[PDB]
Amino acid sequence: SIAKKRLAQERAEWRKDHPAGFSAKYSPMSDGKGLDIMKWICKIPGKKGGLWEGGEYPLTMEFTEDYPSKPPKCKFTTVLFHPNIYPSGTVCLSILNEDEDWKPSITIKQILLGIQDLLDNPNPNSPAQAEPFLLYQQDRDSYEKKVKKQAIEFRPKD
Ligand code: NA
Repeated sequence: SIAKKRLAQERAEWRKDHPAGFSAKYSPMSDGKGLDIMKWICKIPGKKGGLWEGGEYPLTMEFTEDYPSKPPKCKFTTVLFHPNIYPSGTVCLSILNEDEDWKPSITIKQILLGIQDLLDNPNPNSPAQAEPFLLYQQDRDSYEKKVKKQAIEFRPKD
């Protein structure tokens, strides 16, 4: 399997060197036996200095056997109040779109860093979630207030 060979390489390279505060692991098999290389459970820290700082945002990455020709579906497991996150949790981002900027050479680290950056830099051309898209425009101060509040709720649980 080209997909599983690449995923094992991505995981090995991730364990050797990855950005602090991030996590990217195989998710547990539903039957309890072993790990699912095709579905990763990840965590993204809010970037320092931005509205999401202090929060830890869990996300899944789902791969198919067409990986790396096909990008993973990346989904926050709790939907974030952000214009480019679908109500499903799916991240709307051009490097995650096969027909836009996805390339087989894109790494897991590049995906997670790209999503972290997206959090701080909403894209007005790709609205995916009505309420944060509208609030961002109606009153950015109020948008900031809501995001900061959510960031506190996503601080790692004590
Ligand atoms: Na949710």
